[PDB]
Amino acid sequence: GLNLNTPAYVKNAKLIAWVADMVALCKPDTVYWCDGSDAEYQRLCQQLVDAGTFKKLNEAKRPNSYLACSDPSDVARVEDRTYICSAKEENAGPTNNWMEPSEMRATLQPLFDGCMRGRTMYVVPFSMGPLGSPIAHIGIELSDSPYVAVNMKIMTRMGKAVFEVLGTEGDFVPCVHTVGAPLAEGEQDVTWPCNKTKYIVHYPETREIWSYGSGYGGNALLGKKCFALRIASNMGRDEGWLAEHMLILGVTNPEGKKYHVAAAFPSACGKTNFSMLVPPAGFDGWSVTTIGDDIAWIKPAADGKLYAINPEAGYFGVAPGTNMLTNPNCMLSVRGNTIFTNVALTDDGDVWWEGMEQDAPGKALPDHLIDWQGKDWTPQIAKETGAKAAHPNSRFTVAATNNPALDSAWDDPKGVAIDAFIFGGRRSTTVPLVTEARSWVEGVYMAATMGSETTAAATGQAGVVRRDPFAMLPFMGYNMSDYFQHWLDLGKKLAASGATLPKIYTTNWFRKGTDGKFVWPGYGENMRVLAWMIDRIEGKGQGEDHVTGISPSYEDLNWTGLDFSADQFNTVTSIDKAAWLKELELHAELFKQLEHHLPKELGETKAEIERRLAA
Ligand SMILES: O=C(O)C(=O)CS(=O)(=O)O
Ligand SMILES: [Mn+2]
Repeated sequence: GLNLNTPAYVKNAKLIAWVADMVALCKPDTVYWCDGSDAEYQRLCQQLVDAGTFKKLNEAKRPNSYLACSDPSDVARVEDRTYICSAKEENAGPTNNWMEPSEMRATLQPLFDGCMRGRTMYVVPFSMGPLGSPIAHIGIELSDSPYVAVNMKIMTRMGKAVFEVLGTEGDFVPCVHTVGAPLAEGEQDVTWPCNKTKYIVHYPETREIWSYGSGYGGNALLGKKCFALRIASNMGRDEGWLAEHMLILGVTNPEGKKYHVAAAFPSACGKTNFSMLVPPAGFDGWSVTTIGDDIAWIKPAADGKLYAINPEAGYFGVAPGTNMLTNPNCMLSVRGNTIFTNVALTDDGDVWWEGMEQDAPGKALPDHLIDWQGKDWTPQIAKETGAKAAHPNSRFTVAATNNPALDSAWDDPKGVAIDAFIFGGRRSTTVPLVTEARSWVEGVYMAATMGSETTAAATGQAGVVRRDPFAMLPFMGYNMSDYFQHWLDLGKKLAASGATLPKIYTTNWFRKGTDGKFVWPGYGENMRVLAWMIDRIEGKGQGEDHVTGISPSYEDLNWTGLDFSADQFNTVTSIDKAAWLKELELHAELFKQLEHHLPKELGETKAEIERRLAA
């Protein structure tokens, strides 16, 4: 077979055999094993510069940073091309796209046969979770994209140290990726190779992941969504733990007590902002620290507590909207050593995106930019056509250790105990600012039934309300109704210890007024809601019983430093009977679709809410 160039530190016979089999199938010109060093990163970045995929940014303005721009067909996740190919269709469920595995294997084999002709196969070894810790799991991604290799170096623990952990017999998650654009001898490549035809396929029984045609984000960085959510949710369902689309933060009040909170918001609905929240005026003595902004692996312990870890090593965050008001910790994080994707280029070799003008003199747009499609951009063009200099799904990739607010336990494999869960969709109407569930079952209900308006994080029409249970609609690895039962069963195990269960909240930062603008100021002001949750955790916070749960009164929040009247508070906390009667009918349609294995407790909770609305 082809010379694999297998390094001497690879002692795993089964792994080498697997690579040999994949090289026989994909037929790359050469094979390169990524060792994960900083020196290699710089070499691969310089290689990307030569290919035109990367532009190096001005070293004086943005040290050791690069900008990539993608093909306009390859800018986001493609949910319609993402499949869970379980042996039985009922174990994919109605929220997933399924195909008989042998039938998908016959569909993909011609696509991957020779997919890497004219290209290099990069072997990308990685650990999700701290290296060699009891909770970590190892993957190997074979890819023909050097863009994948360098982004994986930031987002995971990548490289030769993985093989010390694997040893001769360790198991691993097998991942194969190709941009699906094989090159003929002497053929000129493009700056962003991709294919109009795309598949992102998961075989849960074998833990296999196959990705074809996209080089972008969660389609191609296979440790992040494919492994650490879709495959990991199957593993945790069988082994007693959870893999969740949740940030994890720590918060310390002036008396020095520290709590931790996990929040599930859908894609591009404020996780990165909340996980790095800076307390505003009126909260002297409070501090917020980040454990993670996207993925949480959680399991119960004998002491009755729920322990969470962040399995990633960096941030892959939405760029537009980031500035010193909305997320200063993130602004400081991306001062250097960052990869930017699909943002705009300034005349001085820096980057720009919509929202940055809030920090500019006169809050004014730049005079001239090159947009993410390479076209000239000016404020006049933006005024007359609304052209976006940065694509709405543009991204920064940056190490977690760049974050000034990073928690000291961010990479502690013992985890942090979770004192409260938060669920929240992007809802222009109906859902109030914050509600505490009356019981664990009612909390699971609120998580199961949450809705959210679609965003640019996946292709398709943005701004449409859809059901997104637990913010896991694009990421649940098995039948969504069985997952609801898993959460119910987890609560029973915790309660049997005698412990008090974590509280569950529903939030909504995104109610709109008649002009389409947000009625709640949000961002740093979200601390005022978080501090009520802390009060409630301590047993010191008051609240009123409403239809959907317990909500604070105006006098229960701290308004020092914010001019927000009791009338504006009533607007974002009033439970509107008609809006909720309509909302509960949309829950019934969900329950009809998820009828198979749907826990009876959800129907019972719905009937109790229906009674409270008709009272
Ligand atoms: O869309 C999301 O939820 C993300 O975190 C971005 S991606 O990794 O899916 O590209
Ligand atoms: Mn995400």
